[PDB]
Amino acid sequence: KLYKNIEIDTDTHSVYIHKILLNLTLTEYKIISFMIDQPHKVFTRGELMNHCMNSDALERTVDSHVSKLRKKLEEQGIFQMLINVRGVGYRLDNP
Amino acid sequence: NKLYKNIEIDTDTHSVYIHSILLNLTLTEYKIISFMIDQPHKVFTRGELMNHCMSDALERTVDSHVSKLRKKLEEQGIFQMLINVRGVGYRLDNP
Amino acid sequence: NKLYKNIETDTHSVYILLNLTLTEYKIISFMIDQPHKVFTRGELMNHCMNDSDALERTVDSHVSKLRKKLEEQGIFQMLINVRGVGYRLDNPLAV
Amino acid sequence: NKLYKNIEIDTDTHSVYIHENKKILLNLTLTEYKIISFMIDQPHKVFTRGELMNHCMNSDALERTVDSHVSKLRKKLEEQGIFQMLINVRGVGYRLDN
Amino acid sequence: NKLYKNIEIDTDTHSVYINKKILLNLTLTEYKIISFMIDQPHKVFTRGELMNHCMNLERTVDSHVSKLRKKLEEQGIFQMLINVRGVGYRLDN
Amino acid sequence: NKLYKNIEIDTDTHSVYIHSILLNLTLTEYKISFMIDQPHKVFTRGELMNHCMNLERTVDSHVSKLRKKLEEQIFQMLINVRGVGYRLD
DNA sequence: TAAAGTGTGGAGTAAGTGTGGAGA
DNA sequence: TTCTCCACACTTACTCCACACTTTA
DNA sequence: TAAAGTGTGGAGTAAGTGTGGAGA
DNA sequence: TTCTCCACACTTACTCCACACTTTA
Repeated sequence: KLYKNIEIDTDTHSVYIHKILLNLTLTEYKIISFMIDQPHKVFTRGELMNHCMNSDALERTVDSHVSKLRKKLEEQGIFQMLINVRGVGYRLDNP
Repeated sequence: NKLYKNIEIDTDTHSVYIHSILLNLTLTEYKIISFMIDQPHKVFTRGELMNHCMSDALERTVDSHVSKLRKKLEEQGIFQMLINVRGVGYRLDNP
Repeated sequence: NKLYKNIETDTHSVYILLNLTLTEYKIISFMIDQPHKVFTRGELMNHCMNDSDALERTVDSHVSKLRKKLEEQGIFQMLINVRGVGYRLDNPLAV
Repeated sequence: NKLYKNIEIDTDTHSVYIHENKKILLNLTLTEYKIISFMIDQPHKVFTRGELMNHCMNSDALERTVDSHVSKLRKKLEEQGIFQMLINVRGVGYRLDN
Repeated sequence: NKLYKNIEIDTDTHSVYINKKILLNLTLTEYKIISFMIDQPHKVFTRGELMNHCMNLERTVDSHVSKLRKKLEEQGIFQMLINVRGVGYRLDN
Repeated sequence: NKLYKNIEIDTDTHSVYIHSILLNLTLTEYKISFMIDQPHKVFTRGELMNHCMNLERTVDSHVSKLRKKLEEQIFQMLINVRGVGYRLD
């Protein structure tokens, strides 16, 4: 499963940058693997929470998981991914 | 589009299908199955199911909604779904 | 001309010709695009009414008045309410 | 995707495009997105300021503030060569193209 | 430190930068193209010149230029890498 | 690529391989790359801290967690030298 | 055996229907 | 006026809880 | 000419980011 | 512990309103 220099091997559970392997947490893996299906879609915090976490936690906690993932992407020279869409949620890539 | 192992949920029509047939689900029952199919293997607590799929009523009332859904699944030949995880809550499917 | 199961655009006619109000015409013409979709009251209000600031219950009354007109031409079980969500033009089959 | 006369709104991405023969993406604010997405349902309908406020702002603010949101949206439409949209209907409110 | 109209190429680091100051993820071929053409921005380079200078049938040349162009457009830089029909390409009019 | 007795480190990809498998190392854990230069040398906790970790038990814990990842596959590799530090051997 | 979960069944009440009527 | 909207009571059926049976450590 | 609408600009404030740290 | 979540301050940019100009009957 591939999108613009980000490869996810689902079996078993590795995410590569074009190949550098990332050290992702389980939550972080779920986020990137969920959003890469529809890269340009805006996912709400509620959707990311239900699909990638665990509560039942705060919506701000979603933001922090996305931040931590983003930092890991930037340290492999991938910037302008995980863009926030103010008041709605997040998007993997904008057209 | 939501699909998982012979259970299809069309979110636009509010329909849930079994492959082999449309189920007559209540709104609460629809929310439960649509919530849990996001993370099939995850154990959801009664508190999570209550806040997402139902008042701050009793936790036992969650059990009854899950039971009624389970029965409807079993009458379409689906038995190994909605497993209770003792003292925590419920899981859609074991890994 | 939009056709769906015994219910038949430039003329503003719905067919045997029905005497529909403008609101009523908009409702039936809006919902026939996606017959089996559940439309919320908010969607019907924004698309088919004046006073988007009106009550959601007023949507129900427009649908009722349309339904009555459909039933007097021998069309029953059509504008089905989906409790807590909204309305649907027709239920899907269990096939 | 909501379409009306050279204005496309993709609701999943939250994107609004202008179409000759390429799609230009607009940089709308959330309020601005709600306005255009609300009014495109009934293009020819006159929406009052009260309707736009309740549906697109989320405030108890002044009605003149609605005008400013519509203005800012209009300017963004005009810079993509779209002039005949967002017509004011004096004393009532606003309408998408006549 | 080659500069031209909002495009900076640092030749020592092999970095190209584009509202400060976004680094582009260019391939080696792509780097050579942009670094070659920025010397004479307005010059029309032939496909033969770009091939000999930047690429170590014709659709492949065009494809390298396309992929570079897309990377420029995602940083809000459009109407760069203009094709001159039957000859080749130009960085800017 | 840095090689030593069935442990390969590719420095360009930041990957560490076991011969027989890619390891899922943290950045701190990757910084195995320091000790493989002088496999038999005893590195102090102070040296490992300054070079790899951008009280004393915390250094030990990083080394332990690396060791466990080696053992899940390679045993007897990150030998502790009591009170002083660690050796790859 | 306690501890916890399942499942049928019914009372209350949430939610929707539709007649009627006031305002433009 | 008609049509749109709202009001008021009618009407429907789902949600919740009860009580007993069954399963699990 | 009144009346109403447009549009630039600025003050306050939502909303998002990311470091840091407590709990399992 | 690590990871998950939450808190706090930093930072960004959108909303709202003001004030004057412009447009319409």
